Amino acid sequence: KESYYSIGEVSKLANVSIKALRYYDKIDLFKPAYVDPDTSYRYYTDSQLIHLDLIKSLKYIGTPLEEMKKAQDLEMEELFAFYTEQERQIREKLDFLSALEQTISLVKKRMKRQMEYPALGEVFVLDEEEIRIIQTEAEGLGPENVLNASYSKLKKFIESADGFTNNSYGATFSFQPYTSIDEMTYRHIFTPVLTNKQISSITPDMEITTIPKGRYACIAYNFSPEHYFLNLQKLIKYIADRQLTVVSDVYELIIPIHYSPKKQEEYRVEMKIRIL
Amino acid sequence: KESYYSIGEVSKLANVSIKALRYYDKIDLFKPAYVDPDTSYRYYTDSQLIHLDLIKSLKYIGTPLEEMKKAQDLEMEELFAFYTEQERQIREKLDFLSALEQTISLVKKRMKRQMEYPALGEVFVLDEEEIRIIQTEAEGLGPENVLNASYSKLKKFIESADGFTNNSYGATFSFQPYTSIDEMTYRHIFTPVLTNKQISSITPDMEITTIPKGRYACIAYNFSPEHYFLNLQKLIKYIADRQLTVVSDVYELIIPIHYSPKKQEEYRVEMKIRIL
DNA sequence: GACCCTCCCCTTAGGGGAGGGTC
DNA sequence: GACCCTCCCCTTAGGGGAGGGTC
Ligand SMILES: Cc1cc(N)c2ccccc2n1
Ligand SMILES: Cc1cc(N)c2ccccc2n1
Repeated sequence: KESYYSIGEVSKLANVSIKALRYYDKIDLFKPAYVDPDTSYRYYTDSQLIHLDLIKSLKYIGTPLEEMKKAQDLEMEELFAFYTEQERQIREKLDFLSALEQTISLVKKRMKRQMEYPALGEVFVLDEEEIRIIQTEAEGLGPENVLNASYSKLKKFIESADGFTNNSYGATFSFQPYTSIDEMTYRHIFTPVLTNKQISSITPDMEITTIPKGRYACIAYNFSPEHYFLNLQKLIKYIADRQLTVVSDVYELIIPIHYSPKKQEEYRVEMKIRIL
Repeated sequence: KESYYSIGEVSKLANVSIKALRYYDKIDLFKPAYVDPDTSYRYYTDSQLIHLDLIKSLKYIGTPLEEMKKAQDLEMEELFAFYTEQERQIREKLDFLSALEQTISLVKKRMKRQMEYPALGEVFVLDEEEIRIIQTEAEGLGPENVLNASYSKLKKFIESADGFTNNSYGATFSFQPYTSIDEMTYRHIFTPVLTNKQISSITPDMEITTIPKGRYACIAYNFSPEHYFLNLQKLIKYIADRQLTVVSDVYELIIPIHYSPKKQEEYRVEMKIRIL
């Protein structure tokens, strides 16, 4: 009243950066009442300070500045609706996070399983919770020529639903007394889901289906072309010896141990199978 | 296996932009296995595709890329903890929104009151819910020289707690048969709070206190220097006529109607007072 | 001494464009 | 024809810096 405010003065009492203000001047969001054409100084009336209440608030909810310009104009009738807009926008940014917390929280649950694990190369027998998965016909792939490009479509579907990618790759094959590895080929190959959001439009060549709750003879180890077969052998034997009775395929699960493109690639296999 | 992937090829099956990949090459986050020194083409092995699982996932939770570099290196023991990091980070980005939804939702509740309001210039008598506020000693300000710079400290406190600014300015003064306006000066001046988050460190010269639930003779109108006094008059009269009995100060509340720096400034006053 | 000014280079994570050179 | 390349200008909302000119 009866004098102007310098930008310092405004900044201080309005709690807003000098550089901030200058920018708002620049974009024609908030201009000083008067610019000294001699010194180019910016001066501000007490009246206009009120405009900042909005600019501040709108900022704190993080609406864009170009958006604020369209905002300040409209009067209350509409300003309400606008807020109601933000309100919904929030509730969704909020539904999105609430998803993540769950996803991460489960993804974690699954790494712990990997780490805290009885012992390698031996055949543990244990009780497992069910695991939801997306499957597909193997169309004659084997461990010899399987290839993670082979997973692309499943991945496209998972990532659209989970936003995470599967951090394990699976296949299944019939339990036989296999005498070689070239003897074996996969039946239907698969990857775990984490989310219950619909797969947007599932084609009839994926299959949503599960690895069921039940008793599993399973062996787990780090990968090497050689050990792969030999550990499988341990398994076949373990059953035959104990005269156990299988009721599924063998489920095989490849998991990376690090994603560093610098250390030499290292994978952890798990091969499970259901028995009574 | 036994051939490379072109960037197109990778992009398609990994569902990631060609431009995206090129960038990851540029930052040394994800390099092609091999660059043709003749054509500068980028070629990729099937092996390395696995690195994208992380890069993709990490992206979807929106960790920075420079941060991803530090991530891929560490092995599971730590990768867990890292996630546990994100987990907490989310829960807070989430506590922040959950605040907003509430804040906006109440801020809205209060605009509706403004709009849906019985009638202007007349004296309505009504029942009011309590309103929490921050007060301060008026130190001799009147409607004549009051000035919204006068509000700066309260605002600094509110904005630190609510993140919104008060979109109304208040004062109180003693109920007298005032014969002029120069006769009047404010007692303790104030602004509404919306949040229950502590004011970080409140100085002993603010006061958290309320406008209490109770019966209010109140009049509301658009502002003009002139009407201000005259509407107040209506009020004093209304009481005196009905022989009512006041139990508070008059509470006065200035609210902007638009924040457009283009339309001429327009404010809505409300003056309330408590009676039995 | 304290305050304000106008350039000017920078920070994410790429998208959209030329304009060649190869599939 | 289809695919890939390397510059190059751009998008938020300013912060941090010169290097003058005024308080
Ligand atoms: C990515 C991947 C997935 C498999 N299931 C696999 C099996 C045997 C050997 C190499 C393999 N690679
Ligand atoms: C910002 C503001 C706040 C008030 N309470 C007020 C009172 C009378 C006249 C002008 C005023 N301006």
